[PDB]
Parts: sequence; C-alpha cells; structure tokens
Amino acid sequence: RFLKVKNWETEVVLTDTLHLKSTLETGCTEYICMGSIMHPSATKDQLFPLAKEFIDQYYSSIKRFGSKAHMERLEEVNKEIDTTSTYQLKDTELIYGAKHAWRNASRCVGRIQWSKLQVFDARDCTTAHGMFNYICNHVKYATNKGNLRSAITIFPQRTDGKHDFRVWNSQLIRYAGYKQPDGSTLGDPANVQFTEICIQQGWKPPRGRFDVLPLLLQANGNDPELFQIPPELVLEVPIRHPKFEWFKDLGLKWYGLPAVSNMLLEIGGLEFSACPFSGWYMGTEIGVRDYCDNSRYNILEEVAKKMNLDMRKTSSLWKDQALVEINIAVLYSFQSDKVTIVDHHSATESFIKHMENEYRCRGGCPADWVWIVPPMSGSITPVFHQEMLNYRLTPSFEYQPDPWNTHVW
Amino acid sequence: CPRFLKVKNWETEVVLTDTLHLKSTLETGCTEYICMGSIMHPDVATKDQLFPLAKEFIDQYYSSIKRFGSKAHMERLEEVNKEIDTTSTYQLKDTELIYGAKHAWRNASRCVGRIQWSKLQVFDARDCTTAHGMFNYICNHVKYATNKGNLRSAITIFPQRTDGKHDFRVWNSQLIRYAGYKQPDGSTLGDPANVQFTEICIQQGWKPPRGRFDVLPLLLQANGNDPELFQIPPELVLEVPIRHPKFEWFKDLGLKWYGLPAVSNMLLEIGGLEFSACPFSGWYMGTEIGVRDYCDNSRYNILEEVAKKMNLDMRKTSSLWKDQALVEINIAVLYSFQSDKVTIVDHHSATESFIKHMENEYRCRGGCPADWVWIVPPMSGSITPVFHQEMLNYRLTPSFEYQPDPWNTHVWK
Ligand code: HEM
Ligand code: HEM
Ligand SMILES: CNCc1cc(C#N)cc(OCc2ccc3ccc(N)nc3c2)c1
Ligand SMILES: CNCc1cc(C#N)cc(OCc2ccc3ccc(N)nc3c2)c1
Ligand SMILES: C[C@H](O)[C@H](O)[C@H]1CNc2nc(N)[nH]c(=O)c2N1
Ligand SMILES: C[C@H](O)[C@H](O)[C@H]1CNc2nc(N)[nH]c(=O)c2N1
Ligand SMILES: [Zn+2]
Repeated sequence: RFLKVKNWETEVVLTDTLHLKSTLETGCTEYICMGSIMHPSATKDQLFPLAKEFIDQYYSSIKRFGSKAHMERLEEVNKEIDTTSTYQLKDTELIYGAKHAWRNASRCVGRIQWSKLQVFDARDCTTAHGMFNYICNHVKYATNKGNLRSAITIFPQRTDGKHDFRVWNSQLIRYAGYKQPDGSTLGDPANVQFTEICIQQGWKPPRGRFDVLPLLLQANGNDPELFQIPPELVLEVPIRHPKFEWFKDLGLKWYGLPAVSNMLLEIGGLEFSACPFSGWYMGTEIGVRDYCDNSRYNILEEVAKKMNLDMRKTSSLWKDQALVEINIAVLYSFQSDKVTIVDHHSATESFIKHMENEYRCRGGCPADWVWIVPPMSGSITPVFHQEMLNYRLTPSFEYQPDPWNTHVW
Repeated sequence: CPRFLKVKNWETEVVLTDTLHLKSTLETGCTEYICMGSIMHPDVATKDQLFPLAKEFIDQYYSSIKRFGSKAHMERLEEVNKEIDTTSTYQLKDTELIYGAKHAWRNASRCVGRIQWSKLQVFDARDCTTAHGMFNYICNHVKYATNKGNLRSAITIFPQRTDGKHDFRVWNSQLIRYAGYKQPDGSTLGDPANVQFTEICIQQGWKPPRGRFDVLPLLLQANGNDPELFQIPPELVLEVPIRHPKFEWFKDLGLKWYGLPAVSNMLLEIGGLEFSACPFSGWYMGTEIGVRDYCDNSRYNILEEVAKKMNLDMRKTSSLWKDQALVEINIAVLYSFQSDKVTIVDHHSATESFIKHMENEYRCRGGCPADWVWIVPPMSGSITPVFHQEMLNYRLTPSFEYQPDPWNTHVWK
C-alpha cells in the first residue's frame, strides 16, 4: 500500500512507495515495536539472487535496464559465482553501491550529501601495512586542511570468514581511556577495552586525557598489527568559548575528522568487513554525547562549577544551562579554526529538504526518528515534528561483532 | 513471538527481560518490514466480539485480586455472559471500573508519569444523563484534582457507549485550555492549537473576550444530544504567572499558564466496553509548557521575543540562541510553579523516576510497554536517563485510545 507521513508543524504530507522495495527485516512485528532497540533481531544459491537484485537496480539507475550490457553482466556474474563461489564488482558498481549504502542509512541525518562521496577502492590490499597506507591517504584526503571531504576506503570482501580484513578501531581517530587504581577513568571511558588491547600488543601509552590511539589493523584474517598515524595528519581543535575566557582552561580538545571504521558494507550479497568512512561532525556529537554522556567524558559538573551555577536541585536546570554553553564552545572553536562542522539546526533543516527530494525523485526515504532527532533541544528542530518511516534497503551499512570476540590468535 | 525479549540500558549496562509482551492485544502498525514508531496515530461490538473481550478482562481482574478460578470469579463470568446474551452489553462493578481505569494508565506506553498509576482517584459518573450533570461532575473533578495547588491525579468516567448514536463526549481536548483567534491579517491571538475549537465555541454562542489567555468554555455532549456550553467558575481555574529568578524583565512578557493538565478527548476501553468521555488529569512536567506550549513554532512561539530580551545574537543558528532562550524559559516555568506551590516536575526528576518505575514493572509484572519517541523529553534528551534506555512498545488492555473529533461525526439534531 501507499503510506503517508505528515509533518505536524508544516502539515506537509508525503507519500511513501519506496518501502515496497524492502525485503529485509526491521525487527518489529505487528504486535511489538522495537524502534528503540539499538541492534534489533553466503552460498552460490543465496548469492545469485542478491547479486541479480543489485545488478538490476544498478542498470535501472543508469536507465539501461534490460540492455545488452545488463544481460551480459548478469551472465558474467552467474558464471563467476559458479566457478569461484563469489564474484567481483565493477568499479562503477562499487561506487554506486557505496553511495547507496549511505543513501539508505536510515540513521544518518547528513544524507543530503550522499552522492558526494569519494570512493577509494582498496580491494587489491593484502597486508596490514597496505591497510595503513590506504588509511593514511584516506585521512589526508578527507581532512583537506580543515575543508572536510566525505570519503570511504573499501578493503577486500569476505571470502570464507577466516580471512576477514578488519579495522579494530571503532573510529580511525579516537582518544585512549585508562582505568585508574582509584577506580576512576582517565580519557575516554568508551575506549578502555580497546586501549588495553593496544597496550598488551605493545603500544606505549602516554597516559593522558586525549592521547590519539594507534591503528590496529587486521588483513586476510591474520593477527592485527599496530601503527601510529602520522601526527601531521591528525587535525585537532582546542575548545574555547566566545564569552567565557576560563573555558580554554578546561583543557578540552577534539579531533576534526569523524571516521567510523567498524561497520560492515553490504553490496549485492558481498560483504566488506573493513570499510572506513568519514564525513564531518554535527556539533552535538561532540558537545552533547562525547563530552556530556555520563559514561563518556562527563564534564557537565566541572563546567557548571566554573559557571557558578546552583547545582543543588535538578529543577534549576543547571545541567541544561551548562550543556548549551559547551555546545556553543564546540561550534565556535571549529568555526574559528576553519574546520567543517554543522550545527543541529542547520543539519536537521537540510535533512527535511533531503526527505522532500527523496520523496519526489525516489518515492521515499527510510529514516529512524530515534537517531535523526538531535540529543538536545529536540522539538525546536524540524525533524522532531516530522513523521518518518523506517525500513531496510540494500546496499547497506550493518553492525558487526567486535573482532576481539571472534579472533583466534 | 519469542518468550523472552531483552532490553538494555546503554549507560548503566542494566539488562531487563520482558515477558509481558506475550499479552499484547492490539496492533502497533509496524510490520516485519517497516517500523511506524514515529507515526503519531498509526457501529459497536457485536455479542460475539464482546464475550471474549469481557472474559479476558474479568479473568485479568480476578487474577489481580488473587481469586482466579474462585466461585466469585466463575459466578461473575456467568453473570457477565448472561448480561451480554440478553442485553448485548454489560455493566462493570465499581471495583472493576476502578481497576480498569488504573490499568489503562499503567498501560499507557507514552506516559512518563506512570510511577503514580495506582494513586488515581476514580469518579464514577455513569449515572449522568445531561450536559448540566456532566458540568457538575467536571467542576467537582477540577476542584478535587487542583486541591489548592497540591494536585491529585483523577479520572471522571461518564456512561459507556451503547449503539454509538448516544455517546457522551467532552468536545474540549483538555478541560482547561486557552482560546485561539485567527485575525483578518493572518496572525493569531492566543493559542493557535485551539483555533478550530474556539471557532466552534463562538458559533455555539460563546462570547469571546479576545485575549491571549482566555480560558475556553466547556462544550459538553450527553447521550448523543447536541453539545452545550458552560463557563468553568474562574475560582476553580488555578493559574501561574511566569517569572524568572534572575531576569526581572521576564514577568513583563505577560505569560502565565494553568496548573491542571486534564486531557478530555480520549477513549477508555475496558473489557470491550467503550467510555468515550473519561477526562483525566495529573500534574505537569515543566517541558510540556516551557518547550512545547511556549516554544513550538505552531504554538505561542516565544523564543524570538525572549532571545531579544536576552540580547542574544540571533543572526546565525550556530550561536545556539534558540537553545539558550529555551533553557531560560523552562527555568522560569519551574521556578514560577514551585514559588506558587503548584505541583510540577522537571524532566530530570520525571525521567529518573520513570526508569525506577520501569525496572519495578519488569520485576513484578514481566515488563513495561514504553514509547521512546514520546517518553524522551523535547529538550536535552540525552542527558536524561530515558534516552539511553531501550524500550519495547506494545498495546495492552485496558487502554486509552484516540478517537475522532466529535464535530466530524456528530449528527446535529
Ligand atoms: C558528511 C557529513 C555527515 C554528517 C553531518 C553525518 C551525521 C550523522 C550523525 C550525527 C549520525 C548519528 C551518529 C551517532 O549518534 O553516533 C550519523 C549516523 C550515521 N552515518 Fe552519517 N553523517 C555524515 C556523513 C556520513 C557518511 C559519508 C556516511 C557513509 C558513507 C555516513 C553513514 C552513517 C551511518 C551508517 C550512520 C548510522 C550508524 C549506526 O547505525 O550506528 N554518514 N550521521
Ligand atoms: C501524575 C502526573 C503525570 C505526569 C507527570 C504525566 C506526564 C506525561 C507526559 C509528559 C506525557 C506526554 C504529553 C505530551 O507530550 O502531550 C504524557 C502522556 C500521556 N499520559 Fe501521563 N502524566 C501524568 C498523569 C497521567 C494520568 C493520571 C493519566 C491517565 C489516567 C495519564 C495518561 C496519559 C496518556 C494516555 C498519555 C499519551 C497521550 C497521547 O498518546 O496523546 N497520565 N504523560
Ligand atoms: C557507538 N555508538 C553507536 C554507533 C555504532 C556504530 C557501529 N558499529 C557506528 C556508529 O556510527 C556513528 C556515526 C557514523 C557515521 C558518521 C558520519 C559523520 C558523522 N559526523 N558522524 C557519524 C557518526 C555509531
Ligand atoms: C495533540 N497533542 C497530542 C495529544 C493527543 C491526545 C489525544 N487524543 C492526547 C494527548 O495527551 C497528552 C497528555 C495526556 C495526559 C497527560 C497527563 C499529565 C500530564 N502532565 N500531561 C499529559 C499530557 C496528547
Ligand atoms: C536506547 C536508544 O535506542 C539509544 O540510546 C539511542 C537513542 N538515539 C540515538 N541517536 C543517535 N543519533 N545516536 C545514538 O547513539 C542514539 N542512541
Ligand atoms: C512526528 C513525531 O512522532 C511527533 O512529533 C511526536 C514526537 N514525540 C512526541 N513526544 C511527546 N511527548 N509529545 C508529542 O507530541 C510528540 N510528538
Ligand atoms: Zn516499530
């Protein structure tokens, strides 16, 4: 059926037909909704229909569906699956597939940019040193001296599952976290486990609050190897406040390049277990989640102190006051250093325009409201009032288990 | 359906196990291929439709009082069955009516205030026959629930639906709300949310003061008759002028709000019976007023005026002037209610209590249905603990349901 979504602020109604293309599960049923669960829920015979589905939509996308080239490609793919139990994507298909995985990412508010994505084909890589080289080139290209450019680097696809390429880091650039004898945590508590693994593998830790972690890289199923990203490639921003001259004394900083490296890219039944991709930050990612989550840097209290807020009662909203000032500081700092960043107002506005585009040209846009709405000031952004339909389309980015929970050394 | 579904809190690592979902009775709108979790809303019961709905409820009631399978249980079942058989409907006992109302609240997945569910004063108004009688019942409810600022949660329940042509309805969406008036120039005075209802009241004979905070009259329908207008005695309507602890100028904005949130357009379903007029009230979470009522673009929309008075740079969005003003407005609302000793709860306290409530429900009841999209507050979401809490949404009965606006269905006499 045709499904309608309404914006309750503007009363705009859009009609979704694109959901009729989904063949993957969301996790919900008729009787239970799992919309707020973070992670709900080949063979030759499994592989060909997936391959075919994808080749078909590619040839449909370039308006040569049912052409000689299309027919020929299907036959070529079939033979390849027969003789080798898999197949290799064309360069054009790899690029189409990676852009569409981003386009289909229901949780991403930045998708208006989806067709501007620099794709680096790294399928000829064989060793962790090669992975390191490719990742350095990615970081340098994407960073671009502060004028950030969206990019993805794609390593060889899974074969038997015993020879996976994996970036063990959850992001290319992250700060270490250390357990202290007195029970507290220095640096980023999110990365304590990963940090311990690096240390055991031989990394010499500086034991600071913002130590850039080394890369831990796994090629062809072999044991992962450590590498230090050259420091001149790691762009960072000291956080200061435009009004509070004391804010810089907090000693806060962050890195300019958000580069998620732990997801799995699926295109046409093929699985790319190492596919680091990066765009640029939305301010709240750092200012709200990274700095203010209780389980992260958890800085609200320190900031509220310097602001001399009365922190005795929750109803003083001292947390909300400090939260805004911290996010002002992050935006101000990235902007002053000419490092690309977007605020949550601008970002969500662009997303609404994006949805409108996709409904017109594509018949819809899968979107996860739980993730799209920013972690602060929700209802003063336009996405809060926008009904969204969430459904799964392929190509897609997927969660995968942490490699230390699967790897035999 | 798997017997055990786990939910996780990503902040605390606490894992809860839900079995109560197996008792789900209605559809969510989601399917295996699509989720409609952010969709706002995704001729009577026949005898044969009514029997099993009633039995399900009666069984649940007797199981709750630890008399399942008892002689009193079996006799009640037989008496209900005979009544349906001979009259096509049945009447709830007062005990069942109270239990039913409390459980509709306990089951309301969108409600963050449910730690309070068992403390609900239930007013049985099933003897009511006229709009004047409805008015009397509603005045008493307002006075009791208000309690001079020490608010007490309450529900008043009018006669259930019969053939669908004799419905009792409160035409208001809440017992107390402010009028809205569309001007010839396109601007709106008062609350733009209530323009349609206000126009209906005016057509019915209401004489509007045409101010910014005019308390609307009650428009009350009894036994399917045409609705009738009444003015709530102003001494029954507790209001709070909004001021700020730091900004002396804030009072000069002339804002105020009413103390009692009393939703009156929902339908209460118990054992297949339909109570189309069941106004209920609790007390406010501050963000309901300070974020939504005041700062929604389609409501009072005061952010700009406050920002100006705060002397903020409103030229770029990235100065976060809107966010800054929004916090000060919510501080003012909480400060003003607490100063006037009118019950209100801030979003940090409310969400913290809800997590405690949910954990208790998982332990005593096997689960707690919750709609994350509604439970997470409209400001500062991720610094409240509910943001980090996985939830399962499903529909249990008794329940509060949406129903069509009565002016769209009413057959004018
Ligand atoms: C260009 C600027 C971009 C912006 C401003 C942006 C913004 C965001 C934000 C704020 C989130 C939520 C992240 C979180 O809360 O952890 C997100 C999620 C996501 N983004 Fe984007 N993004 C951008 C580019 C990209 C690119 C280039 C890709 C892939 C090629 C991508 C793929 C994804 C995916 C797969 C998720 C969801 C991950 C998950 O399910 O856990 N994004 N995005
Ligand atoms: C006692 C203090 C209470 C508090 C603090 C509270 C809090 C809330 C809040 C903040 C919402 C979201 C409202 C919105 O965004 O429009 C809500 C929704 C709701 N509440 Fe409660 N509530 C309370 C009492 C009650 C009572 C007494 C009942 C019924 C007997 C009730 C039933 C509901 C229902 C059915 C919804 C969902 C309404 C809808 O889907 O449109 N609540 N509550
Ligand atoms: C650990 N928090 C949940 C999470 C898990 C995974 C995985 N696997 C990826 C995630 O991706 C977040 C993400 C992904 C892509 C982004 C692109 C740009 C940007 N600014 N942020 C972006 C943020 C998030
Ligand atoms: C148009 N706004 C959405 C909406 C629709 C309906 C209906 N029908 C009811 C609604 O109820 C909101 C509600 C219900 C009960 C409450 C109890 C206490 C409280 N503080 N707020 C409370 C708020 C909301
Ligand atoms: C439990 C809940 O689903 C979880 O905390 C989600 C909520 N929404 C989110 N939204 C974004 N953008 N990022 C997140 O990590 C989360 N976390
Ligand atoms: C489109 C979206 O479902 C809609 O704006 C919802 C979002 N969450 C909400 N949450 C609450 N508490 N109240 C609301 O009115 C809404 N509106
Ligand atoms: Zn769902």
